[PDB]
Amino acid sequence: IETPYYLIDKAKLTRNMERIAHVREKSGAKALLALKCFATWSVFDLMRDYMDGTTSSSLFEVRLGRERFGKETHAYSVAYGDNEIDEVVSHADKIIFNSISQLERFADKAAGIARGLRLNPQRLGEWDVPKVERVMDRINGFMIHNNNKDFGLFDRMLGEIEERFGALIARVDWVSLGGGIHFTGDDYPVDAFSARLRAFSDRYGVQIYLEPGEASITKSTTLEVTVLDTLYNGKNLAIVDSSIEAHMLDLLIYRETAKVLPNEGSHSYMICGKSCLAGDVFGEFRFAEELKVGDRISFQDAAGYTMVKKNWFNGVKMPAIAIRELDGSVRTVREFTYADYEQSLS
Amino acid sequence: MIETPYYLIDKAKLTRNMERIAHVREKSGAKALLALKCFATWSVFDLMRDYMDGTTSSSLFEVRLGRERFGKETHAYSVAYGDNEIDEVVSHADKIIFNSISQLERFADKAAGIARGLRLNPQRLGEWDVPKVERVMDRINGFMIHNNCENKDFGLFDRMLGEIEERFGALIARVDWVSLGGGIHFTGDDYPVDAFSARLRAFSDRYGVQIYLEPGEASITKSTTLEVTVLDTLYNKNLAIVDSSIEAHMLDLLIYRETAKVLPNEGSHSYMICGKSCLAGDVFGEFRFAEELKVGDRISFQDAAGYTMVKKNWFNGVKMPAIAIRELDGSVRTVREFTYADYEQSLS
Repeated sequence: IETPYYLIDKAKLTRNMERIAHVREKSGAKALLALKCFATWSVFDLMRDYMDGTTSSSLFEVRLGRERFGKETHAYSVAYGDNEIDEVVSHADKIIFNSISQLERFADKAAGIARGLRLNPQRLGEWDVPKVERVMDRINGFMIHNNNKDFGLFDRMLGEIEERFGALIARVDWVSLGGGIHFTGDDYPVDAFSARLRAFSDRYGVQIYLEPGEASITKSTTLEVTVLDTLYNGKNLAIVDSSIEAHMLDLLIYRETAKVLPNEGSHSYMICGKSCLAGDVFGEFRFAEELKVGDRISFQDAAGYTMVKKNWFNGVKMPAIAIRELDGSVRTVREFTYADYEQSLS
Repeated sequence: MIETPYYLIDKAKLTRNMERIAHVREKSGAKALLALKCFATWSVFDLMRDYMDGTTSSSLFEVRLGRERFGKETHAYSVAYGDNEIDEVVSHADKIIFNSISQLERFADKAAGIARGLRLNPQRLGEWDVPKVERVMDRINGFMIHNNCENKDFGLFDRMLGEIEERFGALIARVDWVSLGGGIHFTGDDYPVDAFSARLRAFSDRYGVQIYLEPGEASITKSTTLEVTVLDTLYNKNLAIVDSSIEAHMLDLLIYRETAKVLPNEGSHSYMICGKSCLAGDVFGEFRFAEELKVGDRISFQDAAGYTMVKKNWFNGVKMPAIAIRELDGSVRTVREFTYADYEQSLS
């Protein structure tokens, strides 16, 4: 009810889930939710019916995956600590190491569960075939990541990978290929994409893992804000009860804008957060009627990489997490209060 | 005992800052308020209280935090007040400041019981047009002006204060308090603290106003470190991974694309030190070390108190750093440890 709040629509999430289900059946591949992108666990009950588990990159994520999602739990991390590696292992079905040194340091601890290594086919992952051959005895699979704007690109990226590591991929029995692939987008060639995954899986005799983050949750969630103030300094301005630094940090980090629908009308306003930063700007949009204090605005496609990195910048009110249920009913899962804010600080 | 990462607030170094602040307050008669947007680690407010005059805030939660845990004078500011909040803001604040005439006109009635101020823009933040201001002088009492930024030079501050008199001098004389904001690094070693106090005196004397300073960074400068461990070593440059992330823990470094600080930054092993994140740009900096870095080695990022703790997050689910204090003793007291349940509870 009270702005700001993230709103996840179960129906829109459903549509994506049904699209993942088809890809899984058509492709033979398994789809794991990338928790680094989306970890709002109160909707896992829905998502788990359609996916194969989760993929994580920290202790907290692998634990959340095991306790709230279940099914297959993969564990990755750029680097594990000695202090945490046992608990990571206890939660994971598979563990993937970023490097050989890491592999060598922890493989003994990860006895009992399938172990993997990340390969780099161009930072992260090994590249040196001859070097990797020496540890083949210790691992079961690979994570190979390189993201896909179109499908043509993916196909090429996949080829580039055979040429690099085909010989190695042949001697193992699973591979995960990461995310970046928009195979839940309306006009994506799902059939050809699946065919291609079967070709790779038959050739090498491996189980393919997909790690959709964005594709799991595109166009399912909105950020609902209220207009607090309106003004003219070169352009029509509107300030809303939100801040891109606190609530949509990727906009700021990557100097991107938000989405509003429809983006039509005669009045364009540039939309800003409740703070005084140069950058604090959702973007510039069009509306049919003039903006007034009290008006409601929805930023679209706000589920990925946002709630997972919201913060208390300036002590601005943190947006509640809410769900629209399949029947149209809207319920609040989580309100953040003064207490939350105070406890984050000491 | 304590594991990395953690932010370590050095009690003795923080106090050094606090004493230089007091000295200014004493010499100048100006008052100093901690800017909560920079630093709001309230477990050390008891230490800062006796050297400062209050807090300034830019949100409901900040004004409440300053009133409830800091005490003394609380100032409220916002770019845009919410109607469902204003009344609560007013009840915590001693002074309230509005960004624009319209905000003031809008909220005048609700703020009637306390001193009201208006932000002035010397250069969408503050009013610049004297005539429009003048029409609303029967409703305020004070001005806020915050131009300085990383201002580490007294000469430059001196000129900025000069251009302030020329644009608004006539109006300033007529009110009874002014806040000169923050961004002024008067707690730096070698700053002409007494010249600066004397310049504060003269402005306050000429205009018959009480001066407020809003030091954020200057309260907390060089007081705090972020302690980390190396977890893996790699040869791509030489690379070392630490148990932290600039995105989650020192987000200003990512936002502004700056690098962290190490001591001494010397020796002939040059390392890129990177965070535990997946992200490409999760890099603290290229540093010099005297000896080859090994898994287990401890690294301290310097000057990590400002704009760090207030904006930390759970990106990647990486472990959030504990909050700790180095006491006089030299012992480390753990104030707050973030656990799985904090992470889980932030997501649903």
